[PDB]
Amino acid sequence: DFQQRRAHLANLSDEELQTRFWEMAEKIVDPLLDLGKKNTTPSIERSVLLRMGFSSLEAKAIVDKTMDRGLMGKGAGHIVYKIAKEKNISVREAGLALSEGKYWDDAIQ
Amino acid sequence: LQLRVNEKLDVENILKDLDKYTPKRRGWTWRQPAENLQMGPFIYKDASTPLENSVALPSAKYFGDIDPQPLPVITTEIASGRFEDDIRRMRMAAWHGADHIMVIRTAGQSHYDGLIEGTPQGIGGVPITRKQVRAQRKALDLIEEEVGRPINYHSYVSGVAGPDIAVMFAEEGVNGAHQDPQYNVLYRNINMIRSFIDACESKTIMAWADMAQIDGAHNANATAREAWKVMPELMVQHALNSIFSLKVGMKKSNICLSTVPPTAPPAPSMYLDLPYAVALREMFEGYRMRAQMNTKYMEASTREATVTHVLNLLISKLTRADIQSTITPDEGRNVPWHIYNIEACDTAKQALIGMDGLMDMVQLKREGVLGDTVRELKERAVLFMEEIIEAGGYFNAVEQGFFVDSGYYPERNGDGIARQINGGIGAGTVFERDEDYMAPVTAHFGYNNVKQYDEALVSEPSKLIDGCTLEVPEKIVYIDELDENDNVNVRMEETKEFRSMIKPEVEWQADGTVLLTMFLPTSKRVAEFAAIEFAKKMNLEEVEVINREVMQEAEGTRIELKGRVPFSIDINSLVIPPILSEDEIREDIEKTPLKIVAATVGEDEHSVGLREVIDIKHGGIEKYGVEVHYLGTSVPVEKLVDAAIELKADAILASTIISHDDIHYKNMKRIHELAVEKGIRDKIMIGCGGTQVTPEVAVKQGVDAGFGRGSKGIHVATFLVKKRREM
Ligand code: B12
Ligand SMILES: C[C@H]1O[C@@H](n2cnc3c(N)ncnc32)[C@H](O)[C@H]1O
Ligand SMILES: *Cc1c(COP(=O)(O)O)cnc(C)c1O
Repeated sequence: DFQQRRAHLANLSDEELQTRFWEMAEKIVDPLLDLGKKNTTPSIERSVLLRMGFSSLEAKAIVDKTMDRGLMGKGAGHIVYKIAKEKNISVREAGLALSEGKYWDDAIQ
Repeated sequence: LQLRVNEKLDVENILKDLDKYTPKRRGWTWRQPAENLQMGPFIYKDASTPLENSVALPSAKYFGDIDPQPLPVITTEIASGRFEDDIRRMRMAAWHGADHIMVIRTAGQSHYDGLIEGTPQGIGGVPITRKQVRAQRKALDLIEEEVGRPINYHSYVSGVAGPDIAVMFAEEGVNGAHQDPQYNVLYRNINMIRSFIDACESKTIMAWADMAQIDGAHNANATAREAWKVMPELMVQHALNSIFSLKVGMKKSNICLSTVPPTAPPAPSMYLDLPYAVALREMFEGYRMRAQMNTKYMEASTREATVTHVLNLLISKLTRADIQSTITPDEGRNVPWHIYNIEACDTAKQALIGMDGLMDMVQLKREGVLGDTVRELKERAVLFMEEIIEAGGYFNAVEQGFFVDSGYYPERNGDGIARQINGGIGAGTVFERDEDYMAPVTAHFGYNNVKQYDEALVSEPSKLIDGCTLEVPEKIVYIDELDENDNVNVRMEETKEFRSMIKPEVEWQADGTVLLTMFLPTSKRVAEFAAIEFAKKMNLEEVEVINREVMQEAEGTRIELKGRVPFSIDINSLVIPPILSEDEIREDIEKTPLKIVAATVGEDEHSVGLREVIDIKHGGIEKYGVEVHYLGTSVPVEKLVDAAIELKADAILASTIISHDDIHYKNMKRIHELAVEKGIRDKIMIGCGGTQVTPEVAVKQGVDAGFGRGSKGIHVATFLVKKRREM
């Protein structure tokens, strides 16, 4: 079977074969890079928070409430932040606070 | 601070203050080539800068105790479940030339949906948290300043918590990591969508930290029914991960393929792996190779594993390998013990040094058969690509079971692991980003609207909050412990004691494990159980037979065993008693000449004994330049003493084998008297030997020394240069 499927490559130079290889690669993954550019996940958002200076604990509080609010799309660290500037407090406070129900109504507006 | 090459590693002191700790270095480090290097009496072609402190291979004692270091970075795996005992093993590993510590995670940490805190006891791996990464990354910082050469700390950024660990790794200076979107899908059944979006963020973080990135393709050989057929799948997987990491933003010099020589002997292993290795190197020019040793086709024999690793090591030499991960020769037998980790490191050092300069002498016949198979592999890799594409890209092919298929592609048996694109762990946790989505952090891959706040910050989103934790280590929250039972401090207490009592161990402190090896003249099933009994009667606890080798179905069976020794011992009770090298001996007879008369005396015809400690073959005393006037056998004791003065000799060496009626002790007493009488007893060493001579009994006859069963020139020459000095 393999003897026939290999027919149309038989002519390619060893380096044209190589060229073909890597562009099919790039062609297979770009759609994946795209999914990546325009979506988010729970783990990604935890890591934004971790970066903003929260613990792994606090961070899975914000993110786990942010999903229950359909607010994911805005980014859990964008909530923390606009809630921070709105009631004009610190990032670690607006965040600390969001971990237990505080300021979610305000958020949703 | 500190670390004296003779003071044990202070684990308790290291864990002290894991909150104030920040890493000296960052990112990956290679070995520095030391072109045309002179070590001992030799010139090295493919060597790296030497260590400033180390343990040379045992055979180096004959060479000035030189320890050449190879060019590839050498890797040692290290995890037991307790990262504390594992720090001691790392210091060990370093001195033996390893400069890459890879740390496996407790089974399935990949499924953990978040970091975990503190330092639990883990299961077939170390659990990865911040306390533990700071402890190990802090210890390596001493160990490294000790051996005098940087060491790369390395681990795993996998499963549903990708971006967290990665982030944690960057905060805390981990030097490299495994990361492959597909390990996640194919092997851990994690939703392929969730997963491929995790890896974008992950890799971006890791590019930011200049980290080395190793992929997951080796895991293919693990699942292959017949590894030598999984080659097309391998190149493909390697390629997706390479190209993926490349477009996220990593450097080709920071992207490594994880390649393993497919098969192992009785397989014609070289002849099956060399084309794949060569094709792989062709196709991925400019990328790094991390060569891993085989672990699939591997059994219970440390020897059998060790030999296969040398062949694996050869492939790397005939091709390329920027990293060379070793495998513990005991991997197929049990959890890696301290010693076998050192074995692997010394082996790779030994083999790579051994074949230093090899590619100046040997080349591949890149045409002929080699060059043809190479083509066949490339064409199959390419065909496989197109099959993937002509089914609608990656997500589809996986659903349609193209992966972990047990056939040689094209051939497809229809038994690959097939994943649901809607299924797996964390299915339905992908959320569409919004036009107003935002992240005030560094190293964020996806689409990020910082513009709705300030244009000037698009490229520096972290300015929005005056630095995230990548700029500002002080914003990192350090959780110490969450459990107050399962923790490192609790585990220190369990063995507080041993820190003047002493016992054997293999992995954890004071676990009293020892290896026991025997041979039993009976069948395999029986000798297994026989050896358990022997094992118990030696007071061994928790005995397990960890390897049966048949010699002959009937003649006998070799058996290895581990067992726990249920007791300690004390240093302070030990009865420990406080010699001239072949060269001093030679340098002495060199400057002051030594003339000897030697004879088998009496009516004795047994000549071989004395020829033996005389003849150069078995290190007799001709070897050291002693001048020996052999008189022959049956020489009358008078005739010997006569010759001694005739030839102005310095020593009489008489032999005496027949020992019936104490004739051997008498013949000596008569040599001493013939000597005293003739006024030369004081200026002549009289030495005697024979099967039935007891040194001390002979000294009471009046001869300066006796020699018995199993003496050698070294003893005789030593006695001759020592005794001579006295006078
Ligand atoms: C082969 C042999 C012979 C050969 C020897 C050939 C030859 N050219 O040497 C011949 C010669 C065939 C022989 C003859 C006899 N031997 Co025979 N011989 C043996 C045998 C088997 C060899 C031992 C031997 O060679 N040792 C190997 C050498 C390398 O080891 P070694 O002698 O112990 O020497 C070591 C140490 O002694 C030390 N050493 C020895 N001398 C000196 C000196 C100095 C200065 C130093 C530093 C060290 C040193 O270094 C050596 C180790 O590297 C032994 C049996 C035995 N297993 O011991 C008897 C044996 C010693 N001989 C024995 C007998 C009885 C005889 C005979 C009398 C019997 C007969 N055939 O009629 C005859 C008579 C010999 C005679 N005419 O003097 C008996 C011992 C009798 C006794 N208790 O006194 C033995 C023990 C055999 C036996 N059980 O009956 N036999
Ligand atoms: C069973 C396990 O859960 C973790 N874990 C997570 N949160 C806590 C907590 N608040 N208290 C104790 N352990 C916790 C551990 O560290 C672990 O070993
Ligand atoms: C090593 C060796 C021997 C050893 O035997 P001896 O009888 O003790 O000498 C003999 N012949 C050769 C050629 C050897 O190389």
